[PDB]
Amino acid sequence: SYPPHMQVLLPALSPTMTMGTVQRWEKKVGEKLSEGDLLAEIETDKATIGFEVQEEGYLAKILVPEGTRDVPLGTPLCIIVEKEADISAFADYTDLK
Amino acid sequence: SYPPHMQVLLPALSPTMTMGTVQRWEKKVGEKLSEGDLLAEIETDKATIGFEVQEEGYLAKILVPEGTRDVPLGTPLCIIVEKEADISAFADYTDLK
Amino acid sequence: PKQIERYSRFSPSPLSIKQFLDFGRDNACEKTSYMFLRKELPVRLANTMREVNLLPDNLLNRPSVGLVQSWYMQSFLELLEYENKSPEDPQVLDNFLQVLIKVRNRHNDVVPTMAQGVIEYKEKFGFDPFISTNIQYFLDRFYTNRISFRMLINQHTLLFGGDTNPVHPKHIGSIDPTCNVADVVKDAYETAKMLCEQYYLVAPELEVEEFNAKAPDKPIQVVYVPSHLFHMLFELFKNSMRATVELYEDRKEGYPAVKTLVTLGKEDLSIKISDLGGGVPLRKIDRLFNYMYSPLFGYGLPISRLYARYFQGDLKLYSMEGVGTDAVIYLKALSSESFERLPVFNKSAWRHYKTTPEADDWSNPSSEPRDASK
Amino acid sequence: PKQIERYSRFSPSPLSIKQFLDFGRDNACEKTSYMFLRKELPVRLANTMREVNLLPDNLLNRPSVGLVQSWYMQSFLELLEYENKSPEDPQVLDNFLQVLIKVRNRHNDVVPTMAQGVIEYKEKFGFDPFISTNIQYFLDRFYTNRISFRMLINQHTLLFGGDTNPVHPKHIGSIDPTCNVADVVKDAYETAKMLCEQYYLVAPELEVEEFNAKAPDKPIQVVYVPSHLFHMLFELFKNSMRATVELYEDRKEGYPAVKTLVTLGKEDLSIKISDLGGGVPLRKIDRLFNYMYSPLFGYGLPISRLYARYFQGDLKLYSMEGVGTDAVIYLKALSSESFERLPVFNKSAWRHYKTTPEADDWSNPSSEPRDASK
Ligand SMILES: Nc1ncnc2c1ncn2[C@@H]1O[C@H](COP(=O)(O)OP(=O)(O)O)[C@@H](O)[C@H]1O
Ligand SMILES: Nc1ncnc2c1ncn2[C@@H]1O[C@H](COP(=O)(O)OP(=O)(O)O)[C@@H](O)[C@H]1O
Ligand SMILES: [K+]
Ligand SMILES: [K+]
Ligand SMILES: [K+]
Ligand SMILES: [K+]
Ligand SMILES: [Mg+2]
Ligand SMILES: [Mg+2]
Repeated sequence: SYPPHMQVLLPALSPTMTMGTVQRWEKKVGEKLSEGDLLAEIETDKATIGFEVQEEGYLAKILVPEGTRDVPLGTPLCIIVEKEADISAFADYTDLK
Repeated sequence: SYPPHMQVLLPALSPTMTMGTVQRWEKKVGEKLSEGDLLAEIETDKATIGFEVQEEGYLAKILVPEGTRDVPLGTPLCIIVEKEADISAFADYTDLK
Repeated sequence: PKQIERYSRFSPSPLSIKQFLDFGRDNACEKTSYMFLRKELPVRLANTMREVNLLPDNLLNRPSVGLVQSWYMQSFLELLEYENKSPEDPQVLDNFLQVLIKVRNRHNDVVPTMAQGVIEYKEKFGFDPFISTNIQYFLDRFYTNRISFRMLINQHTLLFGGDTNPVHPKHIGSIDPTCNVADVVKDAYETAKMLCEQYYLVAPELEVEEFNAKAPDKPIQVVYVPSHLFHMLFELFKNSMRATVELYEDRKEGYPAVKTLVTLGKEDLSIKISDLGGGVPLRKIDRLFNYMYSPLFGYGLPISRLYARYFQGDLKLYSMEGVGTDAVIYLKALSSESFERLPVFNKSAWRHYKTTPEADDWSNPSSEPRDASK
Repeated sequence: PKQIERYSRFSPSPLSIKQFLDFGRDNACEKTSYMFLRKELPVRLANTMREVNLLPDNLLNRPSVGLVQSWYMQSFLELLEYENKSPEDPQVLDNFLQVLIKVRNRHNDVVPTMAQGVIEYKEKFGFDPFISTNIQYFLDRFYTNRISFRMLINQHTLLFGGDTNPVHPKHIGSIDPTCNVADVVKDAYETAKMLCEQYYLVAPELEVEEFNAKAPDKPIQVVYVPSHLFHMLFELFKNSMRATVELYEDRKEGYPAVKTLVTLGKEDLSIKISDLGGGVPLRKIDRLFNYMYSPLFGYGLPISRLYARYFQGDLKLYSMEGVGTDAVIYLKALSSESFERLPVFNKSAWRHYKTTPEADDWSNPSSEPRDASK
């Protein structure tokens, strides 16, 4: 079906946070992701937060475009793949061991 | 005999340089070396130069102690190894493919 | 420390003076404050604790540092009791308040204790450039968090401590909505003057000028925490007085005044303290803000500048070596623009602790340069 | 560009004013200067070229940038002819000199051409924070190297160009061993005054005070390049005059003077230009040194500060919003401490071009913060 991939879900980035605005993407589809790179600015009621990449790979697809307000906790924000060879498969929206 | 290793020779770090003083080591025996890390300050007549690691590995042994003046071009300055498992062999002073 | 990892990953919630003021004046709902603080305080502690863990081992090992860590741990754990305790119980509300008093007390010596630790470490392991800037980075962040911590606790205790006879009854917690800047300048001056007279048997006079561009004749007033502004002024006045009196102690000229200009524009409240204390060479200006380079502890200038930066202001020093020095405190004129500036633990912060020396970007001369004469 | 890689790996050799002076006064051996320059100039070019290659592609693509690169390449290659040509030939010596004239000429438009390039790039691709600071980093380094390049060439041409009628006969190349600071201040003032009067039909007066702590009555003199100091002063005077005259153009008060204090200590020569031109909010102070944020091109302030930093000095600005601004040039008092500060291409430099945005270290508020009132 699809090559091994991973969804990045919007976490509670502060203890009271129930939703966030995706203010800005800081990575492009195609770009390599290292652990701790800046991925997006997420804006709440309480803060503008630098959201960091937690697992390495490549940005396969962006699910939530820049400027989407009030995105709930848990919504898939983007799709990450292990190797760059796999990216083209995702312009279409468990060996991940 | 010895595990695969590499000698770091003192280059001409400026076009007129014939010798240099090893002012300060910036890496310890045991430490991992990445390409472009600061290895030593080398002082000439003309400048104090940050000498960078050109190949990655581990600092196996220091050949020229801190404070040695007028070390010629070409003198081995230190021994670098691929894996840290190999370091202990060098407290004693071509599969490097 | 799974709870610490988790809290350290949370982002702090920076508040504005406006919000503190709007909350205390117009709302002042204890429930609301509890729901905020029971969470925000452990977030802020955990962010710091994570950073203290990244310190060099030689410094982490100092009993003073270990003691600070365990104070913070104790506080963190005591506050975490409140995560599942309903506000709809006046009983919980009251105990939480007592907890705040207790952690404020426990934290009273944090600053000197930490200082002690880095002093122990410097004297025992020597002064090192790349590590120095690391400690600087750490202390700025650590002391700012401590300041913000005390800010939050004070607002809640002052607002709900149910005090019958408040020292400053027209204030909102510790915020003075009409802080007369010149009055705080005079008070800070007088208390420095006193300490300076005690030891040197003389002290320069203060002169104060104002220019309110906003409205040219009115006394300059700002919405602010007077104790913060006081601390900054006192520290600069003390430096100015020491330098002035030391310079003229063997002169016949008579002591020049210490001058203060307070100005108010559309964005900035600025306070410039000028002295003729002989100045400081440029090369040494930046070291004055180092904790570990360092009559009347080298912490006054870095801590003062942390107070200024804490509500989006700044503190800057400029000298003319041979004559004197200007020290300028910049504050935001508008409370709506005076947000807390809080250290966030993330990968950016971690990288600062994990960076090894790099080659200089820019050239450096030989310590024995070639003699061009022959 | 194997030759470029190699030269870019060489380290530049920073010279001091003392050395330039000792060489020109006491030595002045053309051979020596040739042996130095034939090598040092390609080293400095190659260090820069390597950095221009690391620019974002959208900027690298601009015809202006490509034109600069090929000027630099042309110069590099022309100088490399001299690596194997003996000094013991008065013939080589003379051609090398002509080569210097030629490359100086070829480089005359480098500054405007590069500026053009980044202007083209900004207007065509928009203004971006992480890229902005990158360009800033680049331009500081690139323009400083260009300055140092012109320094070296001028010394050699002025010393050996064999000029019969030198404009400044008591100078050593372009170095004045007894540069009277106030005279350069007055000259810079007068030429700004002229341009300001032309357009505004009025200009503030200059007032100049000196304090020579080194020796209290003597005119302040320094060993320096007068054209550099002139450039700095002229730029600040022009800013001060514009601000002063714009502020009072609708007032009845009468124009305040522009004041200059020149001071000399053990280490610092300091020059403070103060105006009452109404000042600038703190938030905007740092942008004044940006090239691409930016009557009478936003380059005057960044370039001026590059001239100051170039011999280990600095240029700093401090304002009180609502009243005015102090601009201070710091130079080294001692020529032995006035070393060139040159950009070195190495991994540290490369990292600056290869860095992607990181999360902020410190907190940022919401653009719509919660209303604490309700
Ligand atoms: N206005 C001033 N004039 C001259 N020197 C100053 C001035 N302010 C600060 N300094 C210098 O900077 C140093 C650091 O000051 P600070 O951090 O307050 O610590 P301390 O006052 O305990 O030394 C002082 O020791 C002094 O040498
Ligand atoms: N002394 C001063 N007083 C008020 N504003 C100033 C002063 N100096 C500089 N500025 C501000 O900083 C800006 C940048 O100056 P500069 O780099 O010289 O470029 P330009 O003069 O061409 O704008 C000016 O446009 C002005 O807004
Ligand atoms: K965090
Ligand atoms: K200090
Ligand atoms: K180099
Ligand atoms: K500018
Ligand atoms: Mg003090
Ligand atoms: Mg200008």
